[PDB]
Amino acid sequence: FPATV
Amino acid sequence: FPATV
Amino acid sequence: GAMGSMERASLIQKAKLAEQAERYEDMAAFMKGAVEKGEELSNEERCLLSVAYKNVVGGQRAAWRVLSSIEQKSNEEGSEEKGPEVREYREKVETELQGVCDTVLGLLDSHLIKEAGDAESRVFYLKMKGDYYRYLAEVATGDDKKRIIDSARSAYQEAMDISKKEMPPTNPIRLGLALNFSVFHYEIANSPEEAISLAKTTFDEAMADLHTLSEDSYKDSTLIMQLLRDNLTLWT
Amino acid sequence: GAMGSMERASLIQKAKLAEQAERYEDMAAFMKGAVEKGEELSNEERCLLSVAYKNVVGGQRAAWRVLSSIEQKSNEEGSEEKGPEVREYREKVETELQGVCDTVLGLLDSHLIKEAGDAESRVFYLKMKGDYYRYLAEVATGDDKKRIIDSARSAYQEAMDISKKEMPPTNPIRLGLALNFSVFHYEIANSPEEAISLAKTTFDEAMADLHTLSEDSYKDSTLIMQLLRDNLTLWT
Ligand SMILES: *SCCNC(=O)C(C)(C)Oc1ccc(Cl)cc1
Ligand SMILES: *SCCNC(=O)C(C)(C)Oc1ccc(Cl)cc1
Ligand SMILES: [Mg+2]
Ligand SMILES: [Mg+2]
Repeated sequence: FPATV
Repeated sequence: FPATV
Repeated sequence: GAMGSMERASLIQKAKLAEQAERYEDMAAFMKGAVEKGEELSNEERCLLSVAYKNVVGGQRAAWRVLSSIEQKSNEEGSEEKGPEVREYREKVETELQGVCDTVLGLLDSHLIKEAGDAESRVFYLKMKGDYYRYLAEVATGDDKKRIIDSARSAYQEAMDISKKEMPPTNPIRLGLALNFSVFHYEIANSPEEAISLAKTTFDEAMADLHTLSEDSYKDSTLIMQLLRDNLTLWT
Repeated sequence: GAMGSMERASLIQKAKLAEQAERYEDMAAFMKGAVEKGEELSNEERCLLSVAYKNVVGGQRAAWRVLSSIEQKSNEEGSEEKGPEVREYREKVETELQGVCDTVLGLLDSHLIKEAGDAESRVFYLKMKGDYYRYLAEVATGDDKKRIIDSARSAYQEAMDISKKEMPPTNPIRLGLALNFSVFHYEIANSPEEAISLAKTTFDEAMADLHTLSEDSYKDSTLIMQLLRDNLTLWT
């Protein structure tokens, strides 16, 4: 999965 | 901590 | 609420303890109680709220993905009928995830967003609103799926408009909003080109502003810039 | 019980799904429902029950230790009075941990142990009874602390007596019981010499029996033997 904050 | 199962 | 009798300051203190103990459900319940006191949140308190719910919903999303994968394989050709149990349990986790998202969205709508006037609070809350609609969109399949997706888009877009007018390109909240809206484009909206363009333009404009920053601000901004780069590497 | 309407087989199936999804609270609730159907558990089902509750209580114990350490530091000389919040939150986690232990002990007493006649079931359940009294002992401070410690000792001792009569020295349940009873001696009963003697004698007697085993049984037994060795290395 791609990075999120 | 010591190992337990 | 069960936290109605506890002092605001005590709820904040216990949220910090819960974080140290990795008790994120407790942390979220304490922060919900703090929000429900009705006062605005400080920058640190907004971070406590977001960390608590991000961890709770992140665990739910990971579990939902495991169960959804099992469910998909069970519905392939040649697979044995195992009964309704996989679907039921996936639905149970999904309903709990939706409940947490609804709770966060409820705190934002009653009444965090409407009292948030500074960019650093308002952008942060609108980003959260986009995030939690995005999590609802990840599991949505019904008549309202397009409206759920559009609710996420609309919240992210309002946050973006404010962030571009009111924050420098290196502001970590501006960067994190762009990171997540870019993921929304890629994963939710079937818009990989928009996702890539947003991540690249955000990265490049931040790069050009790093020269204005102290060493500590530089560390904060480059941390999020690396996440944009990581996603770009994944997508290209 | 909330699981009263779900089929036994469906509860077992969902416990396995919950394990795959690392949803150990769900796993424990499903296994509690399965136990409450009133039928005996198979070897695999006993493992599902023990894994679920071991993970739930293990997380509670880790959190309790974090909070207890903070509480101890707060009560040192020169520390600032932070109010009752650390104690309150430690007490909250402690009460939830005690509730889970009481639940497991309740399942064992109503009525798993009394219907367990084979060594592989009875030793396993009596070991669990010792384990959950041991977890209660870790947090105990009141009038009943010595009785809690003695309840753990008594359960472990009955399990040991059966295991020595009815199981080979390499049986993994016999080995795991000895491992945990040895930890009880070291951490709970202030008996490090007994802890070391038990771990060493158990290890040596298992070593001498490995020659009787298949490759797969050898792997199972040596895995637990290495844990005995690890504890001996820690303690000597
Ligand atoms: S708000 C929680 C503290 N911040 C963080 O954990 C990191 C990821 C380092 O920074 C950001 C979090 C959220 C945003 Cl919107 C921006 C930076
Ligand atoms: S019962 C859960 C499956 N078993 C295990 O996870 C390991 C640790 C490999 O084996 C044992 C668990 C418990 C006992 Cl009492 C003995 C072995
Ligand atoms: Mg649903
Ligand atoms: Mg107490």
